[PDB]
Amino acid sequence: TKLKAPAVLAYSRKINPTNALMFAVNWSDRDNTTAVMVGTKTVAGTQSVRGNPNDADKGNIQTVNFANLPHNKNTLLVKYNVKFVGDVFKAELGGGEYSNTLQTALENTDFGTLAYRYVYNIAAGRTLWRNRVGAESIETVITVNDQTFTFSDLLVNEFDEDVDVAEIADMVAGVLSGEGFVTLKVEHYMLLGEGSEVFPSQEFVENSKLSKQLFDLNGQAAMHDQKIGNAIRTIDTWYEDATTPIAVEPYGSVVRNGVAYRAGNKTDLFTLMDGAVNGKSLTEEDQMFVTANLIRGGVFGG
Amino acid sequence: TKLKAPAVLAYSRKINPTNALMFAVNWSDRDNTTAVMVGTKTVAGTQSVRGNPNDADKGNIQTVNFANLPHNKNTLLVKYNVKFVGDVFKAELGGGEYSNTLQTALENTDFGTLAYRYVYNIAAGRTLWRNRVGAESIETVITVNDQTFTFSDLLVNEFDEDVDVAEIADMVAGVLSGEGFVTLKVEHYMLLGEGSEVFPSQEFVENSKLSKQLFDLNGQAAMHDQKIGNAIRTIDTWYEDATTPIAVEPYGSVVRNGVAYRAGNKTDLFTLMDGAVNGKSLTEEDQMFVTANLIRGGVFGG
DNA sequence: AGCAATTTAAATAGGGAAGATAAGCAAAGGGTTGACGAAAGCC
DNA sequence: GGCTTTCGTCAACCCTTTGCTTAT
Repeated sequence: TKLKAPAVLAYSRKINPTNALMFAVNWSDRDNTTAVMVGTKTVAGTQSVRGNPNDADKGNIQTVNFANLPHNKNTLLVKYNVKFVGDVFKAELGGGEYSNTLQTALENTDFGTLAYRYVYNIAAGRTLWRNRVGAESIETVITVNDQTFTFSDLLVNEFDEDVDVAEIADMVAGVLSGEGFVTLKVEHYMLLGEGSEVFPSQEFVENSKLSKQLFDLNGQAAMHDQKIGNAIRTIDTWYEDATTPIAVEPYGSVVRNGVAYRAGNKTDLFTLMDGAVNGKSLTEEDQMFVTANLIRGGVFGG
Repeated sequence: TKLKAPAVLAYSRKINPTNALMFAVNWSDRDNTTAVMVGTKTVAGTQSVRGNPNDADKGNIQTVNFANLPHNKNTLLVKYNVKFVGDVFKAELGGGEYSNTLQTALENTDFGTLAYRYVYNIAAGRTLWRNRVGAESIETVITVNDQTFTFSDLLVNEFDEDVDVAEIADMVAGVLSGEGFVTLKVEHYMLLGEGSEVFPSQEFVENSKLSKQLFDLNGQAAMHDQKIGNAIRTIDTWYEDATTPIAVEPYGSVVRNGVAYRAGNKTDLFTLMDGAVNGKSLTEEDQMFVTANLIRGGVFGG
């Protein structure tokens, strides 16, 4: 009794977004996709840090990788492909009598609600992040298996009920609960303005000669595959005292806020996984969380 | 109590101006816009260092970038779009406790007066800097949400009463004290003269083959987006011995003056924000300073 | 069908912001390489 | 009378993890 985790238990990605490519179009003609480019401005500023107050009367010179829309183009086009591969409960590391019993304990999970909020975040354009502020109207074109879907007025933090998101959901939930793959060809149009600053994912640079280093693909401004995939899995409204959706993590970690919303109150992924393999009746909002971390992937052993 | 600021606390800018362009028009016909082309002249000057009195018997040859009005056009047109986005009190980095008991510490702040001085600095033409001097009349055309506004004779230093910079500020203080965005599409007509010198923002150069590199956008003369945004925030008239408006900075620093007005005498932002969070009754003229800094953004941690 | 002039000077200064993190697993094999000396069939 | 094969005897660790100079 008391079935424990395998020492090496890990799961693969079942949501596989590509790197987003940032293009400039207009709101009328969306086919002449001018590619925005990361430029390098060197910016004079002020030294305002919380510790040093005697360094206040000095400037700081920080060269910054910047990405702006061209002044003749008023719409940012964010183009990426999201790949919803199947075989969620199968582990790429470990799994004997644990992954196979987690399969039989996560069999009756609401995958329709799980894959709905997975493609709602795609449809409502949560993957844009800072590209959403100041946008007049965000238009999202999704081209999955020669079917084009268009979304304009979707409120992001409230997962509302519309027909078209529930129609990409029933072809993704069939894969996530089954076997195969479904790829969505996402195209995000937002009317920011002429010359408005677009916001790619900044890169980690250790030493650097640049204060900002923006992600580039052949010099064109781009977003990380992990930044796009972060907002797609921002479906967790099932944590304790839930107000806003958070990204599914094994500890519900929001490191940008510095607070873990799933750790220390017996509601984290590992405790519910142990209860599921040991025989605890998982709640549906917790069963969805456990099978949503298996779609996120990660190492769940140790 | 003494709830400390988080190590990673940061707000984003809620004033997002595009990098300004520079066009050349006439005062009567304001629609035949040409592009102010940044040229490259080579001066022959004097070596006039404070030291080296043994010099200035030799020459000084430097090549600089110059942008001048065409001699058939007597009016410089400076075009940019200011984006006043909302959700000011929500921090991109950090959040919870310190940010949330500062959002509910800055809630009776006079947001009308803040947005009053914010759009009066886009109406008095303070975003033009050295393009202001020598102008006969600086006429500003601000078009927001399909109603244009014209301003021609506003005093730049005195925030005086005007009924049409207050109607714009009503659309801005309904955004800055809430959620959403608004976009002022600003045009700046100044009757400088025929063939006069316009003054774009100068780019920082490290290699420095040139001695003065003006900012260019595909050859067009241009001002930096952080330079236009620097003069929008020049609203701080509530420090010790206030004479002229400076930009709101966390220390009240003017790097071109070498002094910091708010730093040191217990009125800079960090020792005002900490007092507002901890429970000190903030004055109105310092509450607007703190939320003007939150509109400006920056790191406010550690 | 070669000829293209010389000197002279190339800017002084001020700024290059810090705060966070940098995973935990589990594996890492043995198989030959023995010389001296003493039973024990064997020329 | 050696002599040449094969079996029988006798054991027991503590390890360390790049420069040596460096061109007529």
